[PDB]
Amino acid sequence: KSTYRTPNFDDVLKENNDADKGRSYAYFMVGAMGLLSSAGAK
Amino acid sequence: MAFRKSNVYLSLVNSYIIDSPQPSSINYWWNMGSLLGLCLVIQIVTGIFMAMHYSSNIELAFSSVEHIMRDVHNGYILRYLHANGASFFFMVMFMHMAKGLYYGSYRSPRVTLWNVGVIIFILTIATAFLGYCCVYGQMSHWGATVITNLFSAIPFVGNDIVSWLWGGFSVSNPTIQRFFALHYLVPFIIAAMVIMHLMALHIHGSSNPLGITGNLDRIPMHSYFIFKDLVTVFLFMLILALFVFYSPNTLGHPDNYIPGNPLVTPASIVPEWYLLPFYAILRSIPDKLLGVITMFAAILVLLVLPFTDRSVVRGNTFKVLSKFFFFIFVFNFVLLGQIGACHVEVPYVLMGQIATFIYFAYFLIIVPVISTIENVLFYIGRVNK
Amino acid sequence: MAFRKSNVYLSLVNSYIIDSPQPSSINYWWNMGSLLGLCLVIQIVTGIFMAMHYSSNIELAFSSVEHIMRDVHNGYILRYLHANGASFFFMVMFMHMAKGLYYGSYRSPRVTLWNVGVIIFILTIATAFLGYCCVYGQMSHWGATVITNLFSAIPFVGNDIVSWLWGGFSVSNPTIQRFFALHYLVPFIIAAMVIMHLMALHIHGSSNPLGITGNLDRIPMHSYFIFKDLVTVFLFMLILALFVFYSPNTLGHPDNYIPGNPLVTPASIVPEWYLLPFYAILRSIPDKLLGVITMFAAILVLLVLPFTDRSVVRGNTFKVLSKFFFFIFVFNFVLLGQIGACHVEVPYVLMGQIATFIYFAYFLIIVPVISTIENVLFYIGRVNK
Amino acid sequence: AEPEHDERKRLGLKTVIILSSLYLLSIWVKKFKWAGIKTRKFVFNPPKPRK
Amino acid sequence: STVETFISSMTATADVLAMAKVEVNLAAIPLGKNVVVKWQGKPVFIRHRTPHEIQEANSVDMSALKDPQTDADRVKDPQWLIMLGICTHLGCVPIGEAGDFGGWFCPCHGSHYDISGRIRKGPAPLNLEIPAYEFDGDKVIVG
Amino acid sequence: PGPYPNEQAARAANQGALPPDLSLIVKARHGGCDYIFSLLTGYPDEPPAGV
Amino acid sequence: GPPSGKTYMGWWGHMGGPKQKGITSYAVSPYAQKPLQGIFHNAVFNSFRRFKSQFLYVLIPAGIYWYWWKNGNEYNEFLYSKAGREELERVNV
Amino acid sequence: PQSFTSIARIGDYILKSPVLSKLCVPVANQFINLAGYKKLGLKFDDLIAEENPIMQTALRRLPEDESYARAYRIIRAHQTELTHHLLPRNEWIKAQEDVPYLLPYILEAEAAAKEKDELDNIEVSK
Amino acid sequence: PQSFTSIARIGDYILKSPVLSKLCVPVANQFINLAGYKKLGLKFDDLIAEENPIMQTALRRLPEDESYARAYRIIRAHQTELTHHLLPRNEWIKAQEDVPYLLPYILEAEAAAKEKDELDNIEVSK
Ligand SMILES: CCCCCCCCCCCCCCCCCC(=O)O[C@@H](COC(=O)CCCCCCCCCCCCCCC)COP(=O)(O)OC[C@H](O)CO
Ligand code: HEM
Ligand code: HEM
Ligand code: HEM
Ligand code: HEM
Ligand code: HEM
Ligand SMILES: COc1c(O)c(C)c(C/C=C(\C)CC/C=C(\C)CC/C=C(/C)CC/C=C(\C)CC/C=C(\C)CCC=C(C)C)c(O)c1OC
Ligand SMILES: COc1c(O)c(C)c(C/C=C(\C)CC/C=C(\C)CC/C=C(\C)CC/C=C(\C)CC/C=C(/C)CCC=C(C)C)c(O)c1OC
Ligand code: FES
Repeated sequence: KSTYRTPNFDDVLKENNDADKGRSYAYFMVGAMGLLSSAGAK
Repeated sequence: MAFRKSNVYLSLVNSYIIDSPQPSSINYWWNMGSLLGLCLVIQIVTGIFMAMHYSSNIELAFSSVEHIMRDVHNGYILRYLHANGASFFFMVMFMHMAKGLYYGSYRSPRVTLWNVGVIIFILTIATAFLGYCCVYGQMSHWGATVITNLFSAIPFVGNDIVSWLWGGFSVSNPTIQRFFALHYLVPFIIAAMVIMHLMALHIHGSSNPLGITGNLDRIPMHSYFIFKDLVTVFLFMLILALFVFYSPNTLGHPDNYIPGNPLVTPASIVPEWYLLPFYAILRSIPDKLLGVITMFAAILVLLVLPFTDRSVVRGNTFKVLSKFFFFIFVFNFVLLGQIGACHVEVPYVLMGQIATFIYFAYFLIIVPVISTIENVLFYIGRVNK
Repeated sequence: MAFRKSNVYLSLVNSYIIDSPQPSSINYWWNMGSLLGLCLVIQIVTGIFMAMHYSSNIELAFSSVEHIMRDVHNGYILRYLHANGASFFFMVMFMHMAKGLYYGSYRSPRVTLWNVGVIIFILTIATAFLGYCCVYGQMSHWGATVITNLFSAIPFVGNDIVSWLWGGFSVSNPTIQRFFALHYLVPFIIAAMVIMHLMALHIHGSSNPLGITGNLDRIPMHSYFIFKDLVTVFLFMLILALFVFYSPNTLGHPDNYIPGNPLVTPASIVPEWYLLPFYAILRSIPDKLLGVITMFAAILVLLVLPFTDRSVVRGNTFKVLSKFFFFIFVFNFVLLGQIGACHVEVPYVLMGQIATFIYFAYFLIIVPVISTIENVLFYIGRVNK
Repeated sequence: AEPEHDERKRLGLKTVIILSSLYLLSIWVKKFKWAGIKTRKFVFNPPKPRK
Repeated sequence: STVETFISSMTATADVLAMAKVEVNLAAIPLGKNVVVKWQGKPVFIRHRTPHEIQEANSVDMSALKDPQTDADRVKDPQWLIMLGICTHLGCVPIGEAGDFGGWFCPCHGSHYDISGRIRKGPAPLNLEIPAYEFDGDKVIVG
Repeated sequence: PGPYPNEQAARAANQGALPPDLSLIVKARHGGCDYIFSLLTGYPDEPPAGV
Repeated sequence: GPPSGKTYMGWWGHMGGPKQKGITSYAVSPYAQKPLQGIFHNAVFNSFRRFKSQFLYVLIPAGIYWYWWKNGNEYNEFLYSKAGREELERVNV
Repeated sequence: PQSFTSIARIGDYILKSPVLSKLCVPVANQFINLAGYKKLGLKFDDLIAEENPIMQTALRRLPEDESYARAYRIIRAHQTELTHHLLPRNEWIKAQEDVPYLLPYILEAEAAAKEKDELDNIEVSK
Repeated sequence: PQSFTSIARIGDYILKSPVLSKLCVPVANQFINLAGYKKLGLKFDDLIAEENPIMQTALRRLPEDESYARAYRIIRAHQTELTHHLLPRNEWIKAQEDVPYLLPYILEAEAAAKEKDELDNIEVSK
């Protein structure tokens, strides 16, 4: 096998969307994390 | 040269925080050292607040501590944070030393770092005692007098040096005032020497749990290790909150809470939990000056620990006898602490002396010989021709 | 490579202290900065040694310095050296700023140095005013009240910040405790920013009296400029010792050696000599917040000087009349301070506005027109067609 | 001996709640942004024999 | 010279260099109770030794003690035990009326002292200090 | 306040030692809340035989 | 700026490690993954496997020193109980 | 930090007028030779600053002889100022010796920089 | 730090002694294959420290193939340990594949450096 034959990654891949689904979730959670950190610091 | 790295002030942060090539095999043991540094600076800042709201005169020292305890908003929290932070500081220092010793990080690349750390420990145990003196209870000044009598064991002079250090044959305002001032000052030397420690670290890099070269792969510390540090310090802060709020005065001993009265000592007098093994090493050897020098030898043996381990393979993960004896060593250390906690009678003295003997014999003898056996076994087993 | 440059601490010491390609036309003015740094260091050391035997209590503050004078060995030395060193630090600091201004040290490669220096100036305005407020003498309470009530004119917030500063709704134990705490702490901030200042300078290097490039001939710092620094600091130590030992009541004012009692006090209340330039200007424009905003203007004019003048030739040594106007300004500065020393009355009150107007006018309107005129005169003189 | 037990316990409950939330949050984010580095795979192809 | 001046400024001042004096009455001390009085920065033992305890104090074998010290040397009155509250062992005063010897029990240690205060076991190769005092009639001035 | 002026009237009337300040006795001894209860409850009216 | 001292590791581009060729990596964005795809399998199977692997070097010294401490405790308790007037005198000699 | 082109414009405006030139040229000469830099023996095209990029672009194009003479004069000035003295009345530079040599490089380089700055931010030309 | 020549001397002493070698070789190989580095796909030479200058000299003489294989093994070990996993019995180093490919260079370099430092500080005594 050469470099072009990419090894399988199906074990961790998810639904074939690759869109704002994960992005919005992650951004919203980090926004909440900033909320909690700011509240604690204040 | 972008703005982050072209500007010298931002370039200094860039080389340390924004971008620094740590290896990718780091366990959860190095963020423990970063946690050590951060809890150290937390102790410094709460000490600054205390010094802002503290008075050191004998007529008001206990008055000041009870006023900051009771008659000020968010006051008792400061004292509880001081106690728990000191306890966690020594616990994390012991964990840092154990990680350094087990993974073979005292070897040639960072010997200078090892001595810097050793002297940090040598003087921070001193500053911990000095802070313990500042309480001025029925046992704090008591242990302070104990340590002064210990230091009075210098040969060829006994009176002039102890009188100069202890401010005369009595205790008055200058003695406690200078003790508080020096407990305030020594942590600044801690900070400077820690700056030196980090400089040496950044110059020489970091080791790996595998005990092998780490230059093959590296990753920036920011955006990868900053959040690991954040999660480990969040765990530490949760634990500290549990021990500061629900059960604040548990790690400490219920003896400090007595007004200044060096008349009748309490029935139970023991050192703080981070000093019991050294009290044991003092108690074992039946001599005063020789006991002091053997305490200092036990403290400083880490200096002679390098260039004594002739194991060719760095670390202790792949060697079984060495790590077995290392676990024997750490359990001997905890046993020494536990036996120092209790009183001195038969048959505790015999096994305490045996424990000190196996401690020093471990360091000075067993690791060289078992490491030589490990190397010769490594050579013989592989070669079958 | 030699071991002196090999060891990291030794390499840093060599590259920052022992070896430094300083210019070959350095006069005593440049050694004045190192002299001031040494004065700052000795001031910190003597202050630390003073506070060790000091009590932070409100009623035991004046009593503390009294006890130092009358009971502790060589008590007078520490406080006299502290006060005279502070005054000399401020005078040499004015000298350093003037030397930087006259020789055109504010050009493009040193704008960061100018900014950090002016920030040090801003903080240094109050780091000793609050130290004087600490002593609680017969005008110290007045100075504390002035500084705590200058900020009350801010709209929609006039009571919350002054209440935070007061530690309550008036002047009590929290005020003096906070004053002592900050007067102790913020010199460490001075240390931080002066480390930054030296870092920037060592990155960019010093300048020349001529105003041309100094990258032609250089000599190492050690064994060449160490001797100049040594002779300058010897002269400074000689004069400082002579004043402190022979004329104690020369630099300081005999007003603070009286316990705080707003019952009987003379009308000869005037701040320390180094406040007068930034004190007479405050009494010119007759409003409350106007004084604060014009202090802001008088401390920002030192910042607006970069990219304000149009002198393509660095410095004032080789300009026909600009040095004359600089001398006009320095004498106006001295006269403004001296007239601020005098009380308000005709025509001194009338002199205040004109003195402030000239003080600001040199900064604002004089420099650009004089620089443009000088440049065009050079251009017409050099060429014939 | 301790005239702050009620206030101490209330503040401690709030603190343990907020730190538990922050700790779980940090767990998720660390497992998130380390996912791209904890799964990368290496393949070794021996080079051609010519220095 | 500068270092010496700074050190002398740091060292003990005038007021601490003055020693305090106190007098303790021996009439009210119970026979079976221990009285400890502070003198000039350190405590001082005042115990009414029983006649039986005097015999035990003066009948201690010298070979078992690293420092030879008899009962008559450390005190003038056999009945009254007047000793400074210091422990050259570490510095912490042994607990009274405890120990295997029937004397004192050093709390930081657990080592047992005799009724005469001499060292028995431990890293202390030196006996406890002996102060100086004078009699004045019905009282003793510890100083 | 207290009946004694500062401390003098205490040691004179106690027929022995001094009364420790109760403001901190809760933490002045090992155990804690139950320690004082046990100390004030468990003592019999008659000492053990032979003592 | 003079060059620093000779050290095996340096900055990006000059790690100092051996020159290598033939190594190929394969990363993929964390956005196109399940961040906790295998947390349970890890925390059960791998945790138990690591515990079993380390179960041959840790518990033995703890057990032997626990026995030593317990034996000392039993000796201490037995000495000061119905033996202190006849057995404790012949051990303090 | 002031542009050379504006100074050149003012000079061109003032010199060509007969009355202004005949009234202000000798006073300019006496100011410039009372300034002090001619006293030490330095050409006027060396006193200006050398840290802005315009100067760096300018004397990077300077011929070898001028650069060598500039270096010699600079080091001699440094040594003389360190010595606290003045050169003798034989090795100075006269009025004719102080010929402007660094002007055209400044003019060209600064014109190029100005057109760069005013052309990068050009508008749509409504 | 421990000279490899002494290790070779002790090894040859053991290997030709019948009874002691027969007693100590089975426990030796059992210790080797219980050490655990075999599972991680590590050869022994990849484990010994490579910091002090003599080891660097030994490394610099390795043929490129061995250095490439060593780099790959280090990288794979780092990646495998990062996930706390172990690849199944396919990458496991076989019993006889753990041959020292780096011993001869180490021995030669040890001998050369030792005799160099011995003859450098030498006396002319008979
Ligand atoms: C009865 C106790 C209840 C406690 C409830 C609060 C804590 C909940 C913790 C999360 C739910 C439990 C899930 C099952 C155990 C997970 C353990 C584990 O290993 O999972 C991850 C653990 O996640 C962490 O990062 C944990 C950091 C541990 C910090 C140091 C150890 C401290 C003790 C941890 C357990 C106790 C925590 C609470 C203590 C009060 C994976 O480790 P990693 O993210 O470092 O990845 C390594 C590798 O990929 C393995 O897959
Ligand atoms: C890492 C450094 C430090 C450690 C380990 C440490 C440790 C301690 C300890 C164990 C105590 C006893 C308090 C208790 O038992 O309740 C104490 C008290 C004290 N410390 Fe520190 N300390 C440190 C730094 C500081 C600093 C920087 C200050 C600055 C002023 C300071 C000021 C005090 C004060 C004022 C007290 C007495 C207040 C009290 O009793 O509540 N300490 N310290
Ligand atoms: C007490 C204050 C200390 C601080 C803030 C500190 C900080 C650090 C830091 C940041 C590191 C880099 C790895 C990590 O983050 O843990 C480190 C590593 C190290 N420290 Fe410390 N340290 C301290 C004390 C000590 C002491 C007392 C020793 C003495 C035994 C020591 C020995 C080491 C060693 C051997 C390493 C090597 C770890 C690696 O391989 O990178 N340190 N320390
Ligand atoms: C380097 C910056 C400092 C300056 C300019 C300064 C200035 C002064 C002045 C002027 C006085 C007496 C007020 C008067 O006579 O006019 C004073 C007093 C004093 N200073 Fe400072 N000081 C500085 C730093 C420090 C530091 C670092 C300490 C550290 C402990 C300190 C401690 C004291 C003490 C104890 C006094 C005695 C009177 C008082 O309580 O204010 N000073 N300082
Ligand atoms: C009072 C605290 C200060 C300290 C300790 C300090 C320290 C120093 C030092 C050590 C130097 C090196 C002198 C030389 O190059 O030989 C220096 C130079 C300089 N400082 Fe400061 N400085 C201070 C305040 C200031 C202030 C307020 C400014 C003005 C805003 C300033 C502006 C400069 C300049 C322009 C130079 C360069 C002088 C030259 O190259 O000709 N400094 N300073
Ligand atoms: C009214 C009920 C009383 C209560 C609740 C009480 C409570 C206590 C407590 C808690 C202690 C310390 C216990 C410990 O060691 O932790 C104590 C000791 C003491 N009490 Fe009381 N007490 C009471 C009555 C008295 C009375 C009437 C006297 C006599 C006037 C007295 C004199 C003393 C003395 C002298 C001590 C110290 C004993 C020692 O130092 O050996 N008490 N008491
Ligand atoms: C090995 O890889 C690394 C690594 O390379 C680095 C650099 C770090 C970073 C190192 C640290 C975070 C530890 C460094 C520790 C310090 C710098 C201690 C700081 C000490 C101080 C005393 C802080 C100084 C701050 C002050 C003096 C200001 C405090 C004063 C205040 C707030 C005054 C308050 C008063 C008022 C009125 C507001 C790591 O954590 C790390 O591991 C991942
Ligand atoms: C760039 O070229 C340079 C240049 O290289 C240098 C070095 C200087 C000189 C600069 C300085 C002298 C400033 C440096 C000053 C500091 C860095 C201050 C730092 C010092 C402290 C913060 C305090 C010092 C701390 C101690 C002395 C600790 C000891 C004190 C005590 C109280 C402990 C002793 C007590 C007992 C009981 C032993 C220049 O001026 C300069 O420009 C020409
Ligand atoms: S301190 Fe005296 S026996 Fe322990």
